[PDB]
Amino acid sequence: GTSQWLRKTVDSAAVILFSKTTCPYCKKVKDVLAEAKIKHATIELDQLSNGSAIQKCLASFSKIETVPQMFVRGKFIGDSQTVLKYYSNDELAGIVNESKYDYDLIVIGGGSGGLAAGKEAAKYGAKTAVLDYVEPTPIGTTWGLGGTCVNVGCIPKKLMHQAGLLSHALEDAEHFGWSLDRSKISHNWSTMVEGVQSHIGSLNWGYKVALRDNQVTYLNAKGRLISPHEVQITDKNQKVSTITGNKIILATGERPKYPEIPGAVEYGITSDDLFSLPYFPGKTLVIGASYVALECAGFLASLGGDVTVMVRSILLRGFDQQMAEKVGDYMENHGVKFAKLCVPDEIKQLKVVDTENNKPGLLLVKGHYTDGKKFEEEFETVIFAVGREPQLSKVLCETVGVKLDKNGRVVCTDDEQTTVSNVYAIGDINAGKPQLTPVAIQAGRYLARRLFAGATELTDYSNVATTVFTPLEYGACGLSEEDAIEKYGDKDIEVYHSNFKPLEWTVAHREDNVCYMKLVCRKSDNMRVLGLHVLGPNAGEITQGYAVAIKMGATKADFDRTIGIHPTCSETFTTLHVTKKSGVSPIV
Amino acid sequence: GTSQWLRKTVDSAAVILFSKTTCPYCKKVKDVLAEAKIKHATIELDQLSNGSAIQKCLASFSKIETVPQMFVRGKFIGDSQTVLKYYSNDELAGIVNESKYDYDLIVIGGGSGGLAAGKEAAKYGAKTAVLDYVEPTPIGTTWGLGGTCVNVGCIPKKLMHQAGLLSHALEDAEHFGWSLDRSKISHNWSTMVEGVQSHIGSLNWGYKVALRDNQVTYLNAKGRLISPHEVQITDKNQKVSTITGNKIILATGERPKYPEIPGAVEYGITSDDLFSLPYFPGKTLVIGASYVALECAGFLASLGGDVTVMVRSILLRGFDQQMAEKVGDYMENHGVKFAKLCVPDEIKQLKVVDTENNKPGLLLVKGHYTDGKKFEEEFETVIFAVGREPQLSKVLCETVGVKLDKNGRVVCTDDEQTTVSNVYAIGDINAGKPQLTPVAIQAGRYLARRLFAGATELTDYSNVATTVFTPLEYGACGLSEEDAIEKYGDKDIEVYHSNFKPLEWTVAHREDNVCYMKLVCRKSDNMRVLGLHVLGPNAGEITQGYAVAIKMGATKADFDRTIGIHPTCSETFTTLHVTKKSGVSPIV
Ligand SMILES: Cc1cc2nc3c(=O)[nH]c(=O)nc-3n(C[C@H](O)[C@H](O)[C@H](O)COP(=O)(O)OP(=O)(O)OC[C@H]3O[C@@H](n4cnc5c(N)ncnc54)[C@H](O)[C@@H]3O)c2cc1C
Ligand SMILES: Cc1cc2nc3c(=O)[nH]c(=O)nc-3n(C[C@H](O)[C@H](O)[C@H](O)COP(=O)(O)OP(=O)(O)OC[C@H]3O[C@@H](n4cnc5c(N)ncnc54)[C@H](O)[C@@H]3O)c2cc1C
Ligand SMILES: C=C1C(=O)C=Cc2ccccc21
Ligand SMILES: C=C1C(=O)C=Cc2ccccc21
Repeated sequence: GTSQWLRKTVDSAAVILFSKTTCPYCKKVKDVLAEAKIKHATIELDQLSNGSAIQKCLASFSKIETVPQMFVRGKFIGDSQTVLKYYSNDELAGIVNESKYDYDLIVIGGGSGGLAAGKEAAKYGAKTAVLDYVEPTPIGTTWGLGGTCVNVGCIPKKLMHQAGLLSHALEDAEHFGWSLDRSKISHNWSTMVEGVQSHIGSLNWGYKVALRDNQVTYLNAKGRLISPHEVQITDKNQKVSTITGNKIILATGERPKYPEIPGAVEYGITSDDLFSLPYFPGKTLVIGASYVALECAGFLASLGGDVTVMVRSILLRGFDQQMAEKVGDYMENHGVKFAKLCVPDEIKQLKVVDTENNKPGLLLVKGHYTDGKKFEEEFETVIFAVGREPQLSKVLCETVGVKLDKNGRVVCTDDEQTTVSNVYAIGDINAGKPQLTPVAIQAGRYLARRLFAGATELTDYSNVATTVFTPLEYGACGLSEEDAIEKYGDKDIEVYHSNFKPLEWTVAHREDNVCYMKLVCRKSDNMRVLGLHVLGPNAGEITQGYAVAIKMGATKADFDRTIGIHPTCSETFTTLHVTKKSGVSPIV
Repeated sequence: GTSQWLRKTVDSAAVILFSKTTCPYCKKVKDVLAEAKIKHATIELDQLSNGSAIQKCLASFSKIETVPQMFVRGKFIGDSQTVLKYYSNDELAGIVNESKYDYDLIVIGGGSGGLAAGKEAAKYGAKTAVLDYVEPTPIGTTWGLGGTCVNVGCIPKKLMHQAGLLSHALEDAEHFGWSLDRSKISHNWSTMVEGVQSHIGSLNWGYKVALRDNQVTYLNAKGRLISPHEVQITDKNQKVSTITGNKIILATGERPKYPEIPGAVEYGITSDDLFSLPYFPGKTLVIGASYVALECAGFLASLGGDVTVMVRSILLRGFDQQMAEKVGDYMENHGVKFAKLCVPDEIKQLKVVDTENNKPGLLLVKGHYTDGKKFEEEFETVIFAVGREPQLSKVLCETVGVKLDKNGRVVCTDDEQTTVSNVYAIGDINAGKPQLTPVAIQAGRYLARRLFAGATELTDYSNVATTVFTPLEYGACGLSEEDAIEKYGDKDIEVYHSNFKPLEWTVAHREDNVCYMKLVCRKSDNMRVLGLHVLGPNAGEITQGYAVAIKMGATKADFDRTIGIHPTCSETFTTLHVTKKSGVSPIV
């Protein structure tokens, strides 16, 4: 048991020390490495149950049982003195620093997971290189380091959400007494895009800095794994070179799909273009139903745009459909038009995008409804959010044996290992895992600690909370109501729910009985909270805390004996009492 | 054991039925009471571990072991047939309805706890009366039903907070692209007060309705307990009468204190006056340091007022003082002036309040600093928030034996019982308990279930989360850092902390490294989270969820293995790693 673990650890760590807190010559060599600016992992045997056996099983590797014991890339490098003996004659640089390969770790893709993994690995001695490149969109849009979230995802998405929410803040401010000229307030897209792009620019550059500050080599180069330990890089000159690493982390993410219809690539855009668009989109058609589609339709409308969403079948497939319908219901009642049960057939261009005056072109979208009537309408902008797909054929010489699935994602063990044992996959390309930035970050950091500091903890992908940043936000943790009934049967499921009304909405004359929340519980398992769902303002702030309790096995009674904070939206979870089976109405 | 419990239950319940789910004639009599509009508690013996012994120990009271068994005010009223036998001849009204006293329950005081207790008791058959009266402030301010929170507390306080936050929303909106005329935006106090008063009016009346709809008798009358079961009421005619109840719940709350200096009662105001004030306060001096003082100084300043806070010694005594200083630091840097280590000696009137044009008067505040220099400054309004005190001498003929403490609050057992066994105390007047509306509500509801439906659960007063609604909010659950070190010693305490920055603040050019959060943990108890502290926007929404986990015994590792929601402020709790002992800086 313990020896399978120590075998992996010693082979994988680049620079690691085993030590004790209460023993001198442990303390003694740490300070010397410090002084020498040589980074390393450390395992305080005094602080593990296992430590007993390990310092003893350790002698299988060193012929030794003293602490300290220092290893480098799988090989014992000595005692108290043999290492001082290396600083001694100044030979502790080419010792800690030589490897079969150029790097302990090459990370391919510089997004949420890849930068997080790279950084944490460098923190324990790993010689690390991060590759990143951004294949432009069909119109030539590109961006800097940081990945989908930072550049064309949650970050700009949420800022434009915020700008949208300020619309309702400007409305609300009048009823709270502010002298406000709503007959003279407009929104300027270019000003907003420039502020958003300036904060993105500062994150692109904060990430370069951060890589430099942690002795990580950043390469603006496309990476192709040609063999388990070999990565071919092509740079901005199209110059081709080869580099070698012991561990490889694939973290290349996905890019938007287009539908295969005439004029879609040529005249439509995706989220990749939206957030740096020079010109206001104007009257916009969003094609799709993902949380991406509704988030974008949502703030465009709150920015005053004329917005339409084309929905092939249902909203937010994969999410609790009662909540999805409530989300959709709020947007329809606040400006968003929905062309329901409708697909596109062609996009025909009527006007070309004016680089001159930064104004959109004009498109004719032709489509058909399920009922056979034809869709034909003009839009200045058409945005596809019909899903996202990995681009790995462009990264994995399929000679190398990294097994992909149907959808092009990487088949992984529970510790992120691919079918090539030194190659791991994190983030959106890891088949079957939730596709979210914090997941990718915990995966990369936790994996980096297993590789290079002997950690054991795996990433827990279960009950990962989400929030959809539609005009009215929807946060969730755990199962939808339909999935809990599927798994356990209707009679084993109790659902407590309630409408509520933000105090902020009262003076502001917003809706009663629109915001809503519910706990899905297992009668047979002590009313274990299996899924939490909340529709209302600040739904992410609300939900996050409860994801800790749920991960701990919260039951209904745990919610009930917690005392609310007043006045908040979140406190309503601590007083829920109407059940669905009751028939009683959740209104307030 | 079980029999001590059933003895209390049968004596106390007004109308209660013992039953089984899977037995007919249980189901049989419920529907008949339903049809008869007679409310009652119900205890499904099939659903308790205890049920075994109880249906058997039940025969000590009825001479019976059948279900159903129905009692009224301590006395068995029969079987399947003896009750149908009472509906039968129409005598089931004066049976369920007669008592030694006019009421199963008189609640004295119609505030958060009292209305919640009254309502829940009526729901199980208790004949209930709620008394409420509002002694005017020294200037004659009064208000309707609902208590401190609804009328002159968290509700108006938080709405005026909101109006204050919209000030920064109007600022923020420009950087997010909105064409906004800040050289032409003012705030109108009277418009805001009127909106706030209109929502309060609708709550005053929603509460009257709710009492009427639950067959509760509401009396706008001052109540005085003259004997354990006798309450003297004086109405708006000063007509004096007497009423009797079996159980008495004292829920009369507190009223603001004034300092004993010339001109304070005559020319100053309290929070009781602030929220209905006809006129803008104008240049204002807030005397005090409570969360009340800072909340009010805070939104007045965000409303554009010239605001000064007079602080005798420290801010927010009783709260974590590192956080208190950060709260204070933010307000000082955003307009609030602090006259530190300063007390008032006299208020002299310079101008009388103009009922005519609704404009404040003018005051000269004379005071002295600790350093001996004299304070002397003009203010249009002066507000005292120097604490709050119960007024029970005006309610308890001290003949009756309800033991008060030093401060005038009621000494209670863990189940809210006073020293007179049928008389309970809830809310702010219950000595030693946190003084918060949701506490009072859970106390009253939970107590009502023990009295009248045989419930056993007590209210848990430990680890009750709070939020202070200063311009930058401060939420907390559990111990301050200083109290954890006092209780467990410095070397047993680890503190993880971090600065953070709302995404919303970036484009808006607000402060880096001002918002802040920390977990106070017990090294010796598995890094058990002993106190959580967060300074930032939406601090109540953030904190609430975590209070469930903490009540469940959350450790640091429970926080770490939870995955964040991105992008949120709250997610930063799931990635904390800098410790205080580390010396490393919490910045970002
Ligand atoms: C519009 C939108 C909104 C979103 N909002 C949220 C949200 O609010 N919250 C949330 O949690 N998640 C959100 N997501 C999801 C989130 O952005 C992703 O989960 C996250 O970016 C994925 O991280 P990753 O490490 O898997 O890859 P990415 O962050 O996509 O990074 C992969 C990187 O690798 C580069 N690359 C690709 N191929 C190569 C190659 N051969 N060589 C070198 N580099 C290469 C790519 O150009 C890119 O820089 C959003 C996504 C979208 C599209
Ligand atoms: C400015 C301010 C802001 C606050 N903000 C918050 C906040 O944000 N969150 C929070 O949780 N708490 C807050 N609090 C505290 C909260 O308002 C109280 O905890 C709560 O109102 C106390 O409830 P209670 O049932 O003890 O009494 P109260 O709500 O005070 O009600 C007592 C009632 O009894 C009446 N009464 C008194 N004597 C008699 C008598 N003899 N006969 C009949 N009726 C009588 C009183 O007039 C009053 O209506 C705030 C308090 C203040 C002052
Ligand atoms: C259920 C919906 C809804 O409520 C609002 C809009 C919508 C659009 C497309 C499909 C379904 C819906
Ligand atoms: C510690 C303080 C602070 O930071 C700001 C203001 C203040 C006022 C009175 C007492 C203390 C403080």
